[PDB]
Order: sequence, then structure tokens, then C-alpha cells
Amino acid sequence: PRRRVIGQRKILPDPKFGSELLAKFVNILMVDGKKSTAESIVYSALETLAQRSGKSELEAFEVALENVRPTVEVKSRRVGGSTYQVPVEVRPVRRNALAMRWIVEAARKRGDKSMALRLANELSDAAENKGTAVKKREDVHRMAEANKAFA
Amino acid sequence: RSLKKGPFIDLHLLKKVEKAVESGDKKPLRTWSRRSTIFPNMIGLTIAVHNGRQHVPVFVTDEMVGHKLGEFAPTRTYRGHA
Amino acid sequence: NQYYGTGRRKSSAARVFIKPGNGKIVINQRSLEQYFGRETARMVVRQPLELVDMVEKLDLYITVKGGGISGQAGAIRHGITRALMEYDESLRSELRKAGFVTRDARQVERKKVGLRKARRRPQFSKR
Amino acid sequence: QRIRIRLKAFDHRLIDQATAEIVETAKRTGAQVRGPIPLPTRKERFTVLISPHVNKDARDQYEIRTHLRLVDIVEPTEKTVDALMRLDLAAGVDVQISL
Amino acid sequence: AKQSMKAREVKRVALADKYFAKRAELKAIISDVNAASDEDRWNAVLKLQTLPRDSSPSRQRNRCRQTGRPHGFLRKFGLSRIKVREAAMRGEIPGLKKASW
Amino acid sequence: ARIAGINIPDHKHAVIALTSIYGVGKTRSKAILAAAGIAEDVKISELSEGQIDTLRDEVAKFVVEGDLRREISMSIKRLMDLGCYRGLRHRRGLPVRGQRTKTNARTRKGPRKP
RNA sequence: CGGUCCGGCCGGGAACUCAAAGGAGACUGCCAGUGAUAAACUGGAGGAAGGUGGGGAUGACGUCAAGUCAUCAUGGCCCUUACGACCAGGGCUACACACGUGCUACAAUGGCGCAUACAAAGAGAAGCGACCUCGCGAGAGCAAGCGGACCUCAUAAAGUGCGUCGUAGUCCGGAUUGGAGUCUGCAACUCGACUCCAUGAAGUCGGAAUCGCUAGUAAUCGUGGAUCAGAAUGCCACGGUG
Ligand SMILES: [K+]
Ligand SMILES: [K+]
Ligand SMILES: [K+]
Ligand SMILES: [K+]
Ligand SMILES: [K+]
Ligand SMILES: [K+]
Ligand SMILES: [K+]
Ligand SMILES: [K+]
Ligand SMILES: [K+]
Ligand SMILES: [Mg+2]
Ligand SMILES: [Mg+2]
Ligand SMILES: [Mg+2]
Ligand SMILES: [Mg+2]
Ligand SMILES: [Mg+2]
Ligand SMILES: [Mg+2]
Ligand SMILES: [Mg+2]
Ligand SMILES: [Mg+2]
Ligand SMILES: [Mg+2]
Ligand SMILES: [Mg+2]
Ligand SMILES: [Mg+2]
Ligand SMILES: [Mg+2]
Ligand SMILES: [Mg+2]
Ligand SMILES: [Mg+2]
Repeated sequence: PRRRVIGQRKILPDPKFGSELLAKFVNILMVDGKKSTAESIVYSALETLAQRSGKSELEAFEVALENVRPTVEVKSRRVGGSTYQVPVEVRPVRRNALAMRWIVEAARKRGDKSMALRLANELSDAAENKGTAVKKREDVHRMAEANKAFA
Repeated sequence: RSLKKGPFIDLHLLKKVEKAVESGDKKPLRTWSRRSTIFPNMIGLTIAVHNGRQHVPVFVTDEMVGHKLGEFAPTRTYRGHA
Repeated sequence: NQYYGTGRRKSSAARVFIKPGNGKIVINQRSLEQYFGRETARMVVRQPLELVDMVEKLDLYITVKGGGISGQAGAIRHGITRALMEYDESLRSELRKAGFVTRDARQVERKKVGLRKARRRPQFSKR
Repeated sequence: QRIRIRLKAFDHRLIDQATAEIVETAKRTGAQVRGPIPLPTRKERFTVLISPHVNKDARDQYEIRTHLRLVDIVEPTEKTVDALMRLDLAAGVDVQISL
Repeated sequence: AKQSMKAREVKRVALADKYFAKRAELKAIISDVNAASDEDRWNAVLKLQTLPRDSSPSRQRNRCRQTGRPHGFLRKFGLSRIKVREAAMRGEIPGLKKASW
Repeated sequence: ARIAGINIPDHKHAVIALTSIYGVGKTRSKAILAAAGIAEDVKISELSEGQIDTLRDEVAKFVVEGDLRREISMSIKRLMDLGCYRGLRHRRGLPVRGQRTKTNARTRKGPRKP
């Protein structure tokens, strides 16, 4: 990306719901091109998030997503071999992208049986602001506030 | 393995054991036929099998039947590295 | 009379005959739920027929050859959209905005010599 | 009967002047003729190493195209048979005809 | 590629056409499953070694016709990949132009 | 519970239960349970004692335990006294079936020794 | 449309898919704006495609006394009852070790069992070899068709539905070794591939370090070809999911 600054590719909404942010979430969950396997995992996890712990299903999905989205992150800046850590505000496209990536990686390293119940626990941990996907958010927020002087 | 419709042996080895069959014990039989199978008809003979440079004598015992003659003559010498 | 369309996606090719009136879609003498097990393939063959509203207004007789699941389902959607623009011709400019009129020309890139795939290079080492 | 005629050649200009010769010899002699149709062209590929010694990834790729044409003949008269057996064809067209 | 290696090759195919494809009867007819499965099959397996160590098409190395190269052979042309390319660029092989698809 | 193979297997399904018997893989275990008339998804809890020595009766038709270990150990010592090529690869510790020893003979040679 | 044994299989049709010849189409051509009355840039319309539409072939003068006298050719030197020629057997496959490039794994987005969808591109006459019968199987017997849009290789796999396993060194992994076989071939000991039964190592995600990829790409899943009697995890190609 020196010269040709590009647009972006448009994607389909989710079939069952009409969601393009769930279509992004299934894409981030998808391994080695298996889209049909990944839609079944999300739909299984979204049901047992809705029916066991309070309804309003994708209303509950963004309640879990609001609680992991960062607002300020840190980025390197190289000057003279001492490269500062400068806090920068996060774009809202990048906000959803980082929140869904932290939730999938949190749900991957659990010890429960299925993938859908690991995902269901992580969304119910995030809806109540606990777990490890939330703690990745405040660890970024702790480091951003630590380097607040370099604004 | 070779299939069940005929074990292999050379003819010059087959005739040479035949004349050691009747005419008795000899000098060890020099052969180059490492690919021949050991028959019942060879127990008691000594076959000197070629291995590339020498002829190694093999005294045939009853458990050697159905093996190859080349199995009792190692073609590569090797003893330790360092 | 039958109004006809031809659509194609990656290696799939679909012919589409539309007939005036009811909601029967039959594909390779099977209907939609029997042919496409995947809900995503069911939706993209439905997709052109909810911008134009057809409750049970057009019988669709479609056959398809070649490709896989998503290739056949995109070849159907492109074949339907061409049949509906033959059907009344006022439909084009909103079907353009939905991107259904565009033939998707994305083909598989050929394998190249010296490369492991179309673009995948073997592992490099400095020494 | 019908007589069936297959043409194969390495060139497509040379093969369909050859079909044009045998579609027009055959109703000049007065027979309905069926076709001509193009059958699918079989292309055979080759891939060589160009260097005499090493450099595995430096290669050339070549191709031979064999074009195919089929003519069926509806009305095999006596005049039709002696017409298209004694025709002036090129050196690139192979003919094999069916009874 | 070493005049003797070609003469070994020329002698091998001429002696292979001498016996085999004519007297492959010794194994294709007698070593069969029926009443010949007695001693006559066994004498056929013995008789197959009286023929010379050649005679068999499994000792044809199938080299190039001009240089005699044992590797890089193409059965369609009979030439090695060096001589296929050198004569195709000269326009000698009919229909062989550079592929680009 | 135990079999004529006097290992004491699991309370898992019987077709995996008889695989703990040394000398019975999965094909043999399917042939035991088909000849004893008992289904494969059946554990050895729910299997009463009349159903267990119908298995011991059927398992006793193969050479299966440390009696087979003796048959295996006689097979190796015989080559190690025959002096053949397979006995030389056995009496030493190098692979027998003609694999590469320049690299990658590591399961036969043990962990590597600098 | 008629008929049907319900298979385009017959009558038939030349529409459609497709086959392969010919032609058309995209040029910043058109419309705004910016620009030095410029060349050109951003945006819009139309359009299957928009600014080199995608991919390939195509590699300037030269650099590294770079590689190849073992493809071939060739100056000089050397051998000429041998540094030439023929044959059998062995070796190139050795094995304390170190490195490069790959394949398969360490599982539950999975393993196994049953049922069931959707490809492309190829090859074939000392060849590809169906149906049927026998064998658990690799295969065998018999033998039709095909120099091929006709016959064969050849029932794609991931996928989908149901059942089971329930986080274990396991119903994960399939290395190693024992026994019994098949096929090719004069001949499978050194030193082939494959099948069956039994065996069930290491391995639970990998130190310092390091590689590839910007879209039908990466990742993953199968298929074919050349070489070739037999003998791919390599190489060259092809489509699916994405
Ligand atoms: K066992
Ligand atoms: K020279
Ligand atoms: K050898
Ligand atoms: K070896
Ligand atoms: K490999
Ligand atoms: K490696
Ligand atoms: K061998
Ligand atoms: K296991
Ligand atoms: K082969
Ligand atoms: Mg691919
Ligand atoms: Mg390479
Ligand atoms: Mg390199
Ligand atoms: Mg050979
Ligand atoms: Mg080997
Ligand atoms: Mg027409
Ligand atoms: Mg140099
Ligand atoms: Mg020799
Ligand atoms: Mg080597
Ligand atoms: Mg078959
Ligand atoms: Mg584990
Ligand atoms: Mg690029
Ligand atoms: Mg896999
Ligand atoms: Mg392959």
C-alpha cells in the first residue's frame, strides 16, 4: 500500500437473520474455507446464548460485543532507534474487528466440550463483563493510559 | 514376496547341487546366484556365495530352507563410525 | 410463453424458464429444499425474487450443470435476473443497484511453473 | 446408406478449406450433406527444462492442437463416391471415412 | 553419449524383437491355471532363463535418437528435452508452437 | 470383569473392550462379538456372566495373550541365530525393512546420541 | 410436441446448454469538476466488463572469468594388448551425526459407522479394459467396447442427514516389528509397490530464529498427466469450498 489506495469488497448478510456483522463474525470464526461448519457453530451458540440466559438474541449478541470493543489502542512510532508507544483512537470498523477477533480467540482456548458452548460461555462472560475477552480489552486500556503522556 | 506359483532357482545351481547330491560332499560350491531360494535338497552342503568381491561359505541348515542364498552373505562391511 | 434466461458462475451454467403464476421452483426435476441442503444457497437463488415481489407469481423451471454448490446457486441467480429482464424490461435499473446483473467473472487462477500454487511460493532460505 | 468422413489437422484454416472442398463437391454432384460440425479440439501440452544442466524452475511450455471436423453424407450416389475419393487435398489433413 | 552405450541399446532392441513379442509363449501360455500346473509349468519357468539376459523389453533404456541421452526423454517425439526444444524453435516439429493459456 | 485373556478391561463398549486384550485388534474383536451373538455398542456392564464366558470360549480360539508374545519372541530369536540379513538388523538395532538410515531411522535407533 | 418399459430412450425438434469457425464490444469514447485555454487526474452515467478488466507468453545495453567439455558440438592436452570393449555379482539405498525442502500428526471446527449431493481438466493399442463369477482384500478368471463429445480409466473428496465416542496419550496419532499374501518382471536377499491379521513408538502445538500470501488469493479438499514393465509425500496441470 504505497500507491494504490483501494476501496473494499462488499459481503452478503447472514441468511437466517439478515446480519452483515454476523457474516463478519462467521468469517472470523471460519477455518480453512469451511463456511457451512462455522454457521452451524454460531447458530448453535447464539441459541444457547438466547434461550438459557435472557432472550433478544442478536440484541444480546451486541450487548456482549459492546463490552469488548476498545476505544483507544497503542501504536509504535519509530524516530531514532527509540520507538514510542503513542495512544491512538480506534476506528469503529476496527472496533468491531478487534472485538470479534478477541472473542473467537478467547473461545478457542477454553476447556469445554463443544465449540458452541465455549462460544456461549464467552458471550455470557462478556455480557457480564468477565472472562478473558474483556480482560484483553482493559489490558489494552491499561497500556493506553500508561502511555497517555505521549499524546 | 514372489507369488505361490513357483519358487525361483537358477538351473546351473540346480544341476550343481544335483551332482553334489549323489556324488557326495565336496569343496564349497562357488556360486554367483544370490537370488535363488534354498530347497530341501541342499541341507548338508556348503555353498560359497558371492558378495561382490569374495565367496562366503554357507553351511546349509534346516531353517535356511525357503530363504535366499544372498541373505547369508552381507555385501557391505561396516564397523563403528569413530 | 416461456421467458428465458442464461446465467453462469465459476464453472456452472444454468438455464432458467419462467412461467406465469404460482410459487413452484423445481431444479433438475427436484425442488429447492431437496437440491440445495445449504441455507445460503437457498437464499441466493431466492435473492432476485424479493426485490421484485413474487409471492407465488412465477413458476421457475431451472436446470444446471457443472461446478459446485455455490457455483450452481450463483449461476441460477444470474439466470433468473436475465429471465426477469426479458419478462418486462422495466426491472433493470434496480437490479443493477443490487449487483445481480453483473456476471461474476472471478475464475480460478492457473498453477504456474516454479510455484506451489497459483501464487504460493516455496519456502525460501538465505542459506 | 450414410457415409461419414472425419478430418483432423494441426491447422484450422487448412482444415476448413478442406471441409469446404468436400461440402461443395458433394452437392455439385447432387447429394444432401449433413454438417459440417466441429468436434472438440484436443490440445496436448508439453513442459521441458530449457537449461542443459540445473535450474529446475526455468521451463518452456508447448502445445499441439488437433482440430476435428465431421461430415455425414445423406445421398451416396455413384457420382458422389468417385467425386470425393479423387479430390485434391493438402498434406496436413488426415481423412478417415466410414461406410 | 558414448558410442558403445548406443550400440548396447541398438543390440538390445534388435535382440528383443528377435525373441519376445513372438516367443512370449513360454510364460503367457504354459504358466497358466489349468492341468499344465504340474511339472510342465515348472519346466517352463526353468526354460525362461535359457534365453539371453537381454531379449526382454524391460532392459530398453529408451534413449534419444540423436544424442543418446538416457534422461529427459519424450516418447511422443523420440528426442530429449534439449533436442525437442532446439528443433521446435527451428520450426521442424509440425504444429508445435509455444503454449500460452 | 476378565476374559480368558485375563487382562481386566474397561466398562466401555465391548468392541473397544476386547481391543485391550493383547492380540485382538478391531477386526478380531468384531469377529468375537459376532460369533458370541452380542451387539457391538453393548458395554460389559449390562453383560452378565453367561454372556462373559461365551466370550472367553470364543476368544480362546485365537493365539491371544503372552502365549502369542512367546510366538513373537521365537520369531525374532530364530532370525538372530540364523545369521541372515533380517537377524543382523534385529540383533543390532537398525531398521529391517529397507528404510533410509542416513537420516530418519529414529524410532528404531532411539533418541539421538551426539 | 406425440408415445413410453419412465432412461433423451424412441418418433421428432434446432429453441436452450455446449462444441469451434467468423464477427461485434472498452477508446478515458461520453457527461460534470479540478488542471498552466495543457498532458493528465477524482467522480458519474451506460455497460457483461472501466480506466493496463483478470492471468499468461514476451526478459533492453550489460553484471557475476556465474552454470554446463557428463545432452550435443569444439581448440589444445592425454590414453591406444588400455583411461577403449564384453560379462556376472556388488554398489550408487552404507550411518555415530549436522543442515535444507516436504508429508503425516498431536484431535471434538474432530475420529469412526450407515445413508446421500455437486466438478473440471486429461490419458489410452506390446494400450485403457467394462459386465458377470470367485476372493475379507490387494487381485484373479472370462471377456464386450474403444484410436475415442460414443468405449474405458472413473461411484470426486471436503459437504449434508442420523448414530456413537465425551477431553483421555483416547474409538486421537499409524511409526516400528512379527505372520500370511497379491501383482509386475529372467529375477523383488541386499533393494519394489500394494493387501489382510496382529503390534500401537514419538507426538498434547514446538527455544533462539525464520517463510509465504493483497481475492477466487491464502487456507483446505479431491482428480489427472509426463517419466514409466513395476515403482511419488516430488514436478507439471485441473476443479470444489473459500
Ligand atoms: K490389542
Ligand atoms: K574438449
Ligand atoms: K545393485
Ligand atoms: K537402505
Ligand atoms: K516429502
Ligand atoms: K521440515
Ligand atoms: K527389490
Ligand atoms: K489408538
Ligand atoms: K509406471
Ligand atoms: Mg485450487
Ligand atoms: Mg522445486
Ligand atoms: Mg535454493
Ligand atoms: Mg526401464
Ligand atoms: Mg525404498
Ligand atoms: Mg442456429
Ligand atoms: Mg568459474
Ligand atoms: Mg552389470
Ligand atoms: Mg542418489
Ligand atoms: Mg472401475
Ligand atoms: Mg488433547
Ligand atoms: Mg502484488
Ligand atoms: Mg485433512
Ligand atoms: Mg497430484
